[PDB]
Amino acid sequence: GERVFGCDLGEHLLNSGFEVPQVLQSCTAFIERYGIVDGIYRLSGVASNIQRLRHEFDSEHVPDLTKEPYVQDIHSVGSLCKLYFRELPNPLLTYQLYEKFSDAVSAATDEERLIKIHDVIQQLPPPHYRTLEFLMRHLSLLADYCSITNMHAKNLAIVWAPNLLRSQSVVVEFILNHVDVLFS
Repeated sequence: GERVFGCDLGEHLLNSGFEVPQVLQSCTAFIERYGIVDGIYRLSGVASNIQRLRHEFDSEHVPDLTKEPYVQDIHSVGSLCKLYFRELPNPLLTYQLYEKFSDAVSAATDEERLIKIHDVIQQLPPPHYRTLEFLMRHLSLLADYCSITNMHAKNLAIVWAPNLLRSQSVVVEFILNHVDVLFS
C-alpha cells in the first residue's frame, strides 16, 4: 500500500500477506539473537536512528539489522518495535475490547481472571489475535533472560502497555505471564 506506520493492522496484513507484520518479525528476530542485553525495551534508541529505520520499514524495505551500521544500536530496534504499535490507528488490543480487558483483570482470583481474559482474547479479530500472540511469545521468551536483561515480565509489561492498550500494564503483564495457556 502507501505506508506501514500508521496503517491499520488488519489493512496492512491484508496488503502484505504476512501472518504478522514484517517489521514485528524483523525487530523480534533481531532482538532475540542480538538484543539480549541489559535494558532491552527500557533504554531508547537515538531519534535519528529510529526515524531512519522507520522510513525504511515504512517503504516495505527490510534493512539488514544484523550487519553494521544497524547491528550496534540495539535500542533503536526496541524503540522502533514499540513505535509501530504506538502508531496503529486501532491499538493492538483494540478499542472495541479495551473495557472488557480492564474488567477481566479486575476479577478477584487468578482463575477467574484467566477465564475472563481468555474470553476477551478469543474475540480479537484474526490480524490482532495473531500479532498479539507473536508479540506475547516474544516478550515471554525475553523474560526468560531477566537475569541478564534486568527486564522481568512486570517491567516489560509496564514499558509496553501504553503502546498496546489505550482508550493497563496489569492486563498486559497477566497476558504475558499466561501466554502459553492463553494461546494454546
